[PDB]
Amino acid sequence: MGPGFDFAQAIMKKNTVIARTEKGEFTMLGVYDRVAVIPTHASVGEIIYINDVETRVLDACALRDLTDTNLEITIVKLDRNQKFRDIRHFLPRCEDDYNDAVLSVHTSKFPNMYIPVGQVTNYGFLNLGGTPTHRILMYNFPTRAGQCGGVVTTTGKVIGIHVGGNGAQGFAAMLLHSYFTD
Ligand SMILES: CCn1cnc2ccccc21
Repeated sequence: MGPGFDFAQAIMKKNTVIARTEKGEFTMLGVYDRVAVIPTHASVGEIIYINDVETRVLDACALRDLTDTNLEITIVKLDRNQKFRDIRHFLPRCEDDYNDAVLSVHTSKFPNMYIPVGQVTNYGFLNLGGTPTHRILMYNFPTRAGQCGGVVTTTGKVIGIHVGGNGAQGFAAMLLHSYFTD
């Protein structure tokens, strides 16, 4: 509907796949080469379904900060025959607050979904499902089951992936450029 939705659509149309694990279907952001991200609660194993195709997982790393606190991001390298467009130049270098973000989801349940979530706070610590978690972004939108893995964007920046909610607020794990240095 406007330039925020334009950037979000451009990311969804080229840099997402539908990932399926034993814990559900997730929006999955491809970052570069065969490297993608998903929430750690997806419990990625040795095999994952990508757009309903059986795909070997070459590597999976559940990230934690240097305090050994959960970040809720898992970086997955996929045994796929095709590379993602490299979007690492759209990743923030530092922790930050943002204005006027969009949360975008693409699954069997929620195809072509875009949500203007407004202001995003650097919330920091969250007890996420009983797990102490750091680097959490917060937005005041009542997000629902099915939106985990959704991409959080502003114009020109890919800032996080949706990992949970409390019925009134939604929470995303930050994406930082330093997670994807090769
Ligand atoms: C409570 C707002 N909300 C959140 N996720 C949705 C999906 C469909 C319709 C409404 C939705």
